[PDB]
Amino acid sequence: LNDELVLHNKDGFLARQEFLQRVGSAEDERYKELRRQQLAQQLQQDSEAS
Amino acid sequence: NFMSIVNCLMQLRKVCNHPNLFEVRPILTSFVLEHCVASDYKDVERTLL
Amino acid sequence: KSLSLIAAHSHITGLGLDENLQPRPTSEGMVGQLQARRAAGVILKMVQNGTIAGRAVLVAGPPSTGKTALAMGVSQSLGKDVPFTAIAGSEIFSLELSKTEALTQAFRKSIGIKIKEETELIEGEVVEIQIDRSITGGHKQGKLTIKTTDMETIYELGNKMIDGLTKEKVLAGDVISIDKASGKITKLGRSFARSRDYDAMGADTRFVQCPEGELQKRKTVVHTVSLHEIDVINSRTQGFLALFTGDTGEIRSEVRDQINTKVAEWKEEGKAEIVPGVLFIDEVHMLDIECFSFINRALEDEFAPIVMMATNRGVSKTRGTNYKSPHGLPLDLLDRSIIITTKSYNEQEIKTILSIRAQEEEVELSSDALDLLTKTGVETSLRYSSNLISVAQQIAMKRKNNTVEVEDVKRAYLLFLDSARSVKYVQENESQYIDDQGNVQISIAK
Amino acid sequence: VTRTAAHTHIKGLGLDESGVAKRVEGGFVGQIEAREACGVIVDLIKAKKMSGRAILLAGGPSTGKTALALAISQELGPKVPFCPLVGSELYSVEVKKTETLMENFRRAIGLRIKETKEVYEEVTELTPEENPLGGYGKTISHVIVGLKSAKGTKTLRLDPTIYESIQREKVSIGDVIYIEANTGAVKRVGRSDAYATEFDLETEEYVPLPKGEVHKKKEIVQDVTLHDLDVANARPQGGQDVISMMGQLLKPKKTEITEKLRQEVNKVVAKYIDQGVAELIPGVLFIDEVNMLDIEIFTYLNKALESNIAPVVVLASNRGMTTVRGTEDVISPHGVPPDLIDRLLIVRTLPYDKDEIRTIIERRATVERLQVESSALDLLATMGTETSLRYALQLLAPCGILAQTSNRKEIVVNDVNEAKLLFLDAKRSTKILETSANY
Amino acid sequence: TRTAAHTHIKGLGLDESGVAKRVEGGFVGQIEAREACGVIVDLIKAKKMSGRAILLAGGPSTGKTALALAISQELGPKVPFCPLVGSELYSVEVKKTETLMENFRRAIGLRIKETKEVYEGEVTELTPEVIVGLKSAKGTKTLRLDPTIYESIQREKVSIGDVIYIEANTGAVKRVGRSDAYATEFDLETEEYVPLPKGEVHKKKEIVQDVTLHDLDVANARPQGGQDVISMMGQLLKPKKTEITEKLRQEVNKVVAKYIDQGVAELIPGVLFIDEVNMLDIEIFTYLNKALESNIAPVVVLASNRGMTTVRGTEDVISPHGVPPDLIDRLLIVRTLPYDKDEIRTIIERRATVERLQVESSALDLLATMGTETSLRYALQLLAPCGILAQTSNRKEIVVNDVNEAKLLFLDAKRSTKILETSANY
Amino acid sequence: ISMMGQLLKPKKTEITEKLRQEVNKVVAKYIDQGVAELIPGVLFIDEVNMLDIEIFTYLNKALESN
Ligand SMILES: Nc1ncnc2c1ncn2[C@@H]1O[C@H](COP(=O)(O)OP(=O)(O)O)[C@@H](O)[C@H]1O
Ligand SMILES: Nc1ncnc2c1ncn2[C@@H]1O[C@H](COP(=O)(O)OP(=O)(O)O)[C@@H](O)[C@H]1O
Ligand SMILES: Nc1ncnc2c1ncn2[C@@H]1O[C@H](COP(=O)(O)OP(=O)(O)O)[C@@H](O)[C@H]1O
Ligand SMILES: [Mg+2]
Ligand SMILES: [Mg+2]
Ligand SMILES: [Mg+2]
Repeated sequence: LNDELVLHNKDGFLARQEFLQRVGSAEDERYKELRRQQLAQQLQQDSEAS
Repeated sequence: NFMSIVNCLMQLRKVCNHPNLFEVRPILTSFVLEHCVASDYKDVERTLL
Repeated sequence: KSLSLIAAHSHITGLGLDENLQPRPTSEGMVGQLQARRAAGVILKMVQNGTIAGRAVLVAGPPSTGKTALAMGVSQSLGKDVPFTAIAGSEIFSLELSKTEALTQAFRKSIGIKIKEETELIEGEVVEIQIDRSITGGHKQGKLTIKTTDMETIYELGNKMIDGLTKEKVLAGDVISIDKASGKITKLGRSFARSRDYDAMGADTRFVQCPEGELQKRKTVVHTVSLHEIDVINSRTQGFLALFTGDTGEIRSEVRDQINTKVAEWKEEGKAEIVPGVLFIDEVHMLDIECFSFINRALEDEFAPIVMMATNRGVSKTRGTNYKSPHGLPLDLLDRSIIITTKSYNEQEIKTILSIRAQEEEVELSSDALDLLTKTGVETSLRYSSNLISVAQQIAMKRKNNTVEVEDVKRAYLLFLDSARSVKYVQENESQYIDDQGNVQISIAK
Repeated sequence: VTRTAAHTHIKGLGLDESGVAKRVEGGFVGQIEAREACGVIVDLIKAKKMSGRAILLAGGPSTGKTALALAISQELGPKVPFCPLVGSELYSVEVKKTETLMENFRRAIGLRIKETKEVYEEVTELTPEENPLGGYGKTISHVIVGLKSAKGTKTLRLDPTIYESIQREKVSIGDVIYIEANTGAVKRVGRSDAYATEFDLETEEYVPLPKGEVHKKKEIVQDVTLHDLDVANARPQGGQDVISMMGQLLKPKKTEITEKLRQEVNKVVAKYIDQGVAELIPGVLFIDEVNMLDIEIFTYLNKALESNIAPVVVLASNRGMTTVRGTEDVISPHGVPPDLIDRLLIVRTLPYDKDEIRTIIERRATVERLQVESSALDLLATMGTETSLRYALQLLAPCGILAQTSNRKEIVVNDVNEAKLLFLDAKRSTKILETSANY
Repeated sequence: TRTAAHTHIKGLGLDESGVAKRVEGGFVGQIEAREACGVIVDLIKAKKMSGRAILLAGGPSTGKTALALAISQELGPKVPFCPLVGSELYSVEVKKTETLMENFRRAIGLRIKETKEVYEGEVTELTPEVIVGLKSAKGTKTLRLDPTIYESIQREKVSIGDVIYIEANTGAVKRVGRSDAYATEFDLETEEYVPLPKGEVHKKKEIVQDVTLHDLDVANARPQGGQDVISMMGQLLKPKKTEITEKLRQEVNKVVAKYIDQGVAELIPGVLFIDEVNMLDIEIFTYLNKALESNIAPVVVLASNRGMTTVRGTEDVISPHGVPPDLIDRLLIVRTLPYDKDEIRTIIERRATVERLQVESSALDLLATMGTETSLRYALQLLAPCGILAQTSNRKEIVVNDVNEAKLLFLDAKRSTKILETSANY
Repeated sequence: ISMMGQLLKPKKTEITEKLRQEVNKVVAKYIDQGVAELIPGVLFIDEVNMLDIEIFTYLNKALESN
């Protein structure tokens, strides 16, 4: 059963999990960047106001 | 980091139940590509006529 | 943008020239071909002028000597906002449209018009919508509150636009744009207001926004549309669908005449401008005598874009006829056009092109490896070396070293054959391949 | 900022009252005999008597045939139709070539019709409506509507049917409408401009109030072609049911329009002409490179020309004694079958000369807004006489570009030499093609 | 099991160094071709180049199609692989170039992630606006629905007490069936019964479904909507495929670029295999020449067994392998060599052992000599009749008598031609 | 389907063999009951010299049907 097993594992099941976790990390990093830039904008506006 | 007992545990899970605990056979349905192009040219068409 | 893997002309970035239309020895991707580069620059300046119509230029020369490269260069240096329709001669023969109709559509696609209009706009942060029911005194008592960076004001809805804001679920606290005359509501996302209130929505809202100026202003909207798009739009009830499905089906001539008259009236009314782009035809020898005859007349029309042609052969038999003609084109069409010739390539030019391709494909080459590649290119062809340079990268990675050496190039040369070597091998053992008459010998013995 | 394309420097035949062609007028130089013949032909077309006459112009490439035909079209005027075509344009895919030829044949003759209409145009008030006294479950006897306009107001009474049409339009009380009593159709022009600022926003354009009397009597004159009537009858646009509109949704493909429909259209047009309502005006059908036509279309042209309402056809060809395409052993002049050239008349176009080429180059330079020197113009004329007339005219523009690059307004000899070296012609390309290994 | 001229080939049989073992992965010989194919496979896996074009040229029965299949199988099911023959490009309703471009778009793939929202459970009330009072085994919730999904509901003849299953992303509606609660209403009730679904009425799932560029191009080129009558009649209005404008392709490219930039999808270029390229004509060759110099084109592999022959569609243009020289110039040629006696014997042994057959040594040697004398494919195909002839005699092992009788019963090409020439009546 | 047929000008289509087989089976069943009778006819073709070789080859197979 070696060859079909090797082929299907080349497709793999955990590969889909790794792809999903990569997408999750990507959108989490995007959200973190948005949060950081919004906080920086708020801080600069507050410093300008005072 | 480290993982050595989870291998045996989830191997036991796969031997015990088999086709579950991660995914089932899903209800197949088409992809829902949604940006479309009609609304892009709707304004141009309305201006033209 | 325009996510792509690679192109054979990816390194070319808009020709290369000076303010005096003089070609540098090496700039913006392409090297050599000084006279052809200057001719292409003159053609580009003529196109940018826009005061001359229906000029035909034919780029001719031996294969693999900067013809499509030159076309890509002039197209890139021309930039956006000016149409450039590149087509091949073999894609005009279709079962749905006659070749004349396809040629007409290609000609119309290469000329655009910019329609300019002036519209008032209302922008700002909306803070509250109030909506009432149907009452004898008023059909609908609705009010809108808008906050800019400097102004807060109250608007009253007039029994229709409430359907506009209730057609899609909109909500306050965001910057929106609404047109007085058009009545369309464009929600641009979410306002700034307080950072915390929109800092936990899980991205979305297109990186929010903040109000910029006043409530209402006057702006100018410019729409760029090709003529062929206008004929398709006016041909049927819903032709903009045909702009994607491609089932126009030989639009009638009355529509084209009406479009021409209306576009001219717009042009001398000051409501629209004309951009005469470029139409490029690769492998023009694949066309037909009927297509050439039609082009002879289509070139002289007022709305005729600048036409560029690329051919390889010299003194061949034109398709649809039985006589041999130069360049695969009839004599009258050649008389109607202006010819730009290209020469062969020097060893130094070949080496420079190979180095450019190397730095384009993020591959490091040793000096002796580059010399060997240049020698092979001079011996056989440029494209063979331009492919070997990329194929040797994987062999280099197989040895766990990034740099490419002489051994990798030698292995690639000995692994992947060439036209001359393949021809010699075929002629040496012609009894194994399928003959012209179909006779083959398969048995090893006897 | 005006565009030019191998033409627009010609604007007529340059003929005086007596039909004598001046040497240099209307953008033309030389070709006196051809210009006189074309003027005679356009006079015959203006005579509006003949039907089916056929003219063919013969001459070498770059001799003025297309210019002559465009001059004829310019002389005729915008009202009379002028349908240009190329020989290869007849080979359609949707329908047979004979049908396309007949359609373009009918597209050449035109018809000017007139019709007098009354119309009514701010709505002031409207009242709908007696006792049934029969089988009328719900009765609306009449509807009273008042309009304001600008030059005085007026009220009137109108049928329930136009009231239901108004309800279909769903107009308000403070609106401006457009009601045509000929067809009993109401069109909502829009709101009233003076009724603005009732609400802070309103999508609908308010539109000003109509000018003049509300009850307008007027007449309209429209020019169409018989092909327009044929298309309208073949593919009617009316219909409200599903089938009609879904047929309108499909792409409109040309069919084989029957002869009976054309006969009925002709009968109706003749009946309307006899009343003086409309008048017909024959046009011109122009064909380029008739050698691209095969034997079938050439044969069908014999039957089409001998019809009753055939227009004047003008044909162009530059071939000599060649085989008519579609057959392999028929040598004919200009690639036109002997019967067809027996059916038509021939106008010959003569080749130019050195002085004529020089004057043409000068005229093109003047119409292109360029400055040239006498020595440079002489060199350009010699170059044209050495290679071709079209070569100098095409090469004029890059010379102007090169002059503009060096901040010089005048075309000079070195610019012309540089353009010659930069851009080749057919002869040099042919001479350097065969003298090489790779093509 | 079932075998058909293949499935004994399981890969290129290469090691980590790329050196091809003499016998590995159902392959013998063809070392240089296997190494070149492995290099091309690595280049494809790099996912950097675009439009690379190689062809493998050799005589018949040399393993070109086998090499292409081995490349496809070694690449893996993740990477799309489009096989084709030269004769498929001559369609009826669309031009040849459009079909070639359709295959080009079909060649490359795109893996994307999407979230699907689902509702299901028993229906408590149905009031026109539509308001649906869904109730699961643990939760209850009321939903507002569009007129189109209401029409789909009506066409499903749903009623109170029917467990249903709605999908929010696409609007698809499916009535699962009558709830188990009303299981006693008719002694011979035809309707089936289903227990109430478990969990809350609203669920969300994340899927990693793959697609191809041609799939989402034809998605908005022509629809396949579903349960709505209007969509059904719209998709029925046009039954024929048509040529796609380049504007749709550009919009598709822009949308896909935005998707991959947003970190939601990834692009996996594929391979386009064309066997017997000699069937192509000059126009298709020219258009392929033009289309190879693009920025999205995949890797194309071509197969041909021809000498110096005339290109189809031309009169006197002769070229090697029947391919125009201009397209040859931008090609990478891989040679393929004929076999020897021992290689033929080993291949015959492999094909015998995959077909669960027993062949004795003398019979194997006779088969190898026959294959050398006539052809390799003939010797390979004569195995099954020999097996059946052995079985009829109630045996298991192929014997010399069996191969002799198979020779008597069936003829090869040479003897057939010999009997054709020496006969009176055709 | 009726609207589609009315709106499409239903030109002839190559009828599948399955429909012909179903018709043959039901007709055989009915003639088994004595309510129907079969009557072979005559197909007359003049000027057969105008037939193509493909039509002749297909006729070779068609004449051998039952
Ligand atoms: N002047 C140049 N600069 C850079 N690359 C060039 C130049 N001329 C040719 N090339 C290379 O040649 C290839 C294109 O060859 P091309 O001239 O289009 O062949 P053909 O004329 O037969 O169409 C491109 O990959 C390009 O990299
Ligand atoms: N007598 C003339 N006066 C002015 N221009 C002329 C004259 N004869 C020819 N030309 C010019 O020559 C150009 C090409 O001639 P054309 O009529 O296209 O030749 P052909 O008859 O072969 O089509 C035209 O743009 C036209 O302006
Ligand atoms: N190295 C090999 N090992 C095993 N079988 C092979 C080998 N090379 C070729 N074959 C067999 O030869 C037959 C012909 O191969 P294929 O590539 O399909 O056609 P061709 O070689 O004529 O192009 C195939 O059935 C294949 O199984
Ligand atoms: Mg090229
Ligand atoms: Mg002409
Ligand atoms: Mg094969």
